Amino acid sequence: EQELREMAWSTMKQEQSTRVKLLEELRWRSIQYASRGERHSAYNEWKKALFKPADVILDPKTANPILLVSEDQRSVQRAKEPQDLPDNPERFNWHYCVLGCESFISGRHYWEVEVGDRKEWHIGVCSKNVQRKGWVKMTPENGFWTMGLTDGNKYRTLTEPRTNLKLPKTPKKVGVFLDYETGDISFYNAVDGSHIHTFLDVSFSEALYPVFRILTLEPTALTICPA
Amino acid sequence: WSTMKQEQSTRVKLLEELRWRSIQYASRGERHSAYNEWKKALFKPADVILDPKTANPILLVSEDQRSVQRAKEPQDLPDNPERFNWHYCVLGCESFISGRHYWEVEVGDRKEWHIGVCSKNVQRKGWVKMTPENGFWTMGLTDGNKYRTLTEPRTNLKLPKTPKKVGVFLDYETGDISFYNAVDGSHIHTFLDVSFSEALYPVFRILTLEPTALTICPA
Amino acid sequence: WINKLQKEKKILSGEKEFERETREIALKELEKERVQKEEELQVKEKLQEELRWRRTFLHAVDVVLDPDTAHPDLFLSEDRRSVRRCPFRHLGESVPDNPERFDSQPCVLGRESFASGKHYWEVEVENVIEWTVGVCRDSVERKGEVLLIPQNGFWTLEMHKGQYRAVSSPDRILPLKESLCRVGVFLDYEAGDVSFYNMRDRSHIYTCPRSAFSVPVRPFFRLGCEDSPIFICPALTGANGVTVPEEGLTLHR
Amino acid sequence: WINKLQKEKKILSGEKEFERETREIALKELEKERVQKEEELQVKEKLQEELRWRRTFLHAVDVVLDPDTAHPDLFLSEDRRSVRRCPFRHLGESVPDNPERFDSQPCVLGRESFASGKHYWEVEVENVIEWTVGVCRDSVERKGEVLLIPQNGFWTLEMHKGQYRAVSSPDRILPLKESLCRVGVFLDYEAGDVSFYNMRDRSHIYTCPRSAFSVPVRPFFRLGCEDSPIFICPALTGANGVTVPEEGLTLHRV
Ligand SMILES: C[C@H](CO)CCOP(=O)(O)OP(=O)(O)O
Repeated sequence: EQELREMAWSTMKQEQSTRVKLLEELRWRSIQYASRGERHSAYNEWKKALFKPADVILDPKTANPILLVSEDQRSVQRAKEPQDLPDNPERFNWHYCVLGCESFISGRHYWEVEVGDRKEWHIGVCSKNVQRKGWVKMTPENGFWTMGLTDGNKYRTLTEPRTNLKLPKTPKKVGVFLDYETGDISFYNAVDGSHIHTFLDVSFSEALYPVFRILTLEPTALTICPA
Repeated sequence: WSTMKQEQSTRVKLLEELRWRSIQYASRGERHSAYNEWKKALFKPADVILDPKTANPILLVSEDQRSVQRAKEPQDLPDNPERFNWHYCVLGCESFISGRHYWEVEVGDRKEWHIGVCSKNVQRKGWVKMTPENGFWTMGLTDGNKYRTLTEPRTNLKLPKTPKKVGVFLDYETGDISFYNAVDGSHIHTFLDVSFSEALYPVFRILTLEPTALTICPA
Repeated sequence: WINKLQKEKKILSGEKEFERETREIALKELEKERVQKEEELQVKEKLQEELRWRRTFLHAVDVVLDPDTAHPDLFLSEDRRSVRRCPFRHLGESVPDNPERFDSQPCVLGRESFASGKHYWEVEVENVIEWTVGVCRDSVERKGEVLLIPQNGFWTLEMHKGQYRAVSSPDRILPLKESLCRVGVFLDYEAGDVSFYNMRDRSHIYTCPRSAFSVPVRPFFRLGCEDSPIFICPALTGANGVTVPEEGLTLHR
Repeated sequence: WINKLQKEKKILSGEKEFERETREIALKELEKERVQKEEELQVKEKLQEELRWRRTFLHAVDVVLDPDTAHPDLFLSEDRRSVRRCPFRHLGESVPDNPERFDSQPCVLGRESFASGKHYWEVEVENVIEWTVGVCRDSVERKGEVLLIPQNGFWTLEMHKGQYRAVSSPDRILPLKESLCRVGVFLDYEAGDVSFYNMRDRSHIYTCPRSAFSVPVRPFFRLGCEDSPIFICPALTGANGVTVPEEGLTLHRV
């Protein structure tokens, strides 16, 4: 009796044909909804509804020796000299980046990171099969999708080559929103609800990790606040 | 039991998901460009043939059912529940009940017109206010150069340009109707959240006489 | 048996003829009913056509009031076509008031009720200090005091303390050059049109915001002065009711 | 013998039941048509009542004039409610030889034809010095000069040499103490009434003696040697064909 297997064989084709057309139609809805835009109450309206609040805890085991993960496991500080500690393949050795213990395999999630009055930071989403040893350019082709501040009042998106993001305001709290299926990583100003950058049509194959890197010595810690 | 249950729950959830996507997806920039990139793929064209039988006796319609123009004097033509007797209104032949359609009206350089959709059961005998409550979802230009939407109360609309062409898009399932500036692809107005009841009909009215009528572009 | 069956055939074959006559009396009634219905339909649409022809006409209405439905303070001419407000002529007199009479509003209602068509009536309000004229629904309040507004069913033009105003929202004072000699109230039922016209020149003065009545509408007048003649102009009566000498009736009063 | 005969009996019973079942449909149709005729009788009675409430009412006609019957010396405005004179304006010009043309006196006929009921209209003649206004039979002679009298089918009021005048019987001097600006013409077909009124105060001027018409009557206007145009006051149109705001419409002008 193949009818029991026939039902699965039928639902597999109907499910494969459903999501492709749904995603194409959704992208055309995106390009159409581009007009008639405002955000006065949007951020607190749908960031708590459509995006499944997710908490990110910092993982000391991947942090560089120069980075001091705070005792609360949520904040990261910049220290003076690299303290000695074992070199696991997870651990970075050149790039100053730290990740979270959990990877979001699929779905839609978000997390809020407050940068405060910092002068150098880079937060974003990295892959799992990234090159953690040596130096590798943090481009989308290398698995990094990151927003960053540089030399005081410069804003950049780490594509290749670096592109400048001219913005009117100065963010203090940035919400990162990841949609696996739609393939969209979005950075929003959590204080007011504006828009900074969204990565469109990202071919996702592996799991995704939060990534935070800090270069300059600063007395301000990068805090990840949960839901 | 699950057959109609799916068609209820999953489609309702998809509708609410798209409604919530409207807010967060318009929170981005207003990159209103390539008006032909979405107006042909998301929405399918509709060739609007006018119905030279539901029109007011005052209106002249060309043999090709493109132009409607207010004639000099009212005519005395046979009447029936199809014919509007007071409102200077003309309807297309076809009705829309599902899917999503659109049509372009070339208003030219006129001084007064109104376009939109109306319910199947509209009151064609006497005067009835043209509001969303009755079934007339319409908008257009009055007082020479004043743009307005026929709500309760009627609402003035601030436009940064002058729309020589207006594109009306209907999407029955979402239940939202939109008027766009087809000249440059900008967005003029949009009635949201509307829950339709029966089939919808194109409508046109002009309370004035001008050398240029209301031309209707093909599908 | 065989005998039972032959009698059965004899009786049951004896049922066809009754069915035949029932069929016949059904069909004949059907056909003459069809033709009679056709004749009725033909005359009905003849009447339809005649009415459609005779429904685009403006009718000069000869308004006659009802002295029962006026304030007891008011005074009405015996001809019932002109009214005023006398200084309490019923001081010491008892006037039983019917349920359909105003009590605190010094108004009077035209007894004729319109339900379609275009109508209009003129009013001569020379030398008055407070006059309001217009249209009211047949279902307006009577027991107490209300406001003359389009919501309550009162399309009115008012002259208050020397200022000419619309439906009596004090926020719409019109730019009117001079006083009104003769004011015409025009009414279009199938369009919600209540217009006030300057009859010195037949010039547009005001149009009330459109509001479907759905109930018969009647003329309505209110006065505030004391003994200030207001005159409802009667429709042109022609020379009916008076013998015309062959010389030709001239300058009739 | 029994077998085939009882086949026949069963067959006959076969159509007896269908004949029986064909009766209720016919009876139900007849009763439903009874209901339909009752409803149509009710609608017909309502129509008759409404048409009885009809033309006992005075009808204010919106007079539009007929260019085809206008004299070549006469000129019509764009709205067909204004007529003036201009000598030598259609001398040899392209004008058809319409048999319904006034080509003797400077006159023009209203487009409306009246057959019954009371109907009246108003004319602005303040700017002229020689005006004739009234009613005419539809069969008045047109080619040659005629006499504007009831004998020929004319009921008119006239201005001649600064003096008001009757049907042009010069024995009927009109002692009007004030100069006219607006004149009202009133017609009553049943009682043969042709009245003239002074529209400033709506007072009687002259009623022509009763004479049964029996012919569709029509308004008739005649403009003397005065280039000032004659205006026929349009009926009270109201706010028709205009957009009404929510704060009302004040002082409409067109
Ligand atoms: C003559 C026009 C077209 O029929 C009708 C005017 O109706 P209004 O209600 O006064 O116009 P609007 O609703 O647009 O304000």
